[PDB]
Amino acid sequence: KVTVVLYVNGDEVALVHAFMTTASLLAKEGKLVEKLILTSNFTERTVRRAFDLVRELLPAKAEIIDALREEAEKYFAE
Repeated sequence: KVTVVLYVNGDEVALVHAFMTTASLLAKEGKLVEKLILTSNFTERTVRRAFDLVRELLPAKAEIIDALREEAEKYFAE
C-alpha cells in the first residue's frame, strides 16, 4: 500500500493520459494506492471528469481507476 504524489502539466488531456499510464503502471506491479495527491492547474471537477474518461477508454483498469478517483475526491475534500 502506497501513497502517490502526482504532478501533471498541461490540461485535461495530459491528466487523462497521466491517469491511464498510472493505472496501467500500478496494474503491472500489483501495487495499490491508499492515498493519491494530485498537484496541477485543474479544478476538482475537471479531475473527476478526467477519471470518468480513463475508466471508459481503459476498461481493463477500471477497478484501479475508480479507487484512484475516490482518493482524489477525498484529497480535494481536504
